[PDB]
Amino acid sequence: VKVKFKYKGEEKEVDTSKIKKVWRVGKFVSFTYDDNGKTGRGAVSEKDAPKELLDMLARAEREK
DNA sequence: GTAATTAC
DNA sequence: GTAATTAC
Repeated sequence: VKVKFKYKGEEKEVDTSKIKKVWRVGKFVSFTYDDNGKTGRGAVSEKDAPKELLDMLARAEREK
């Protein structure tokens, strides 16, 4: 499942297998991901987030 | 400005 | 400490 989003004006697609930290900010979901040698950042509205990303969020919230 | 949390 | 992210 690819999460599609624009960040710093750049269009990106990221496989969920590369997504790491996921958290909730207001009505959007923010996350980090492995971006070949560096850790990237991205965010999408909760209403546009794919189910798998929402489940990663649920799991990260329980970890606390 | 705040909301969470980060890379820079 | 800034800029980034969607909404309020």
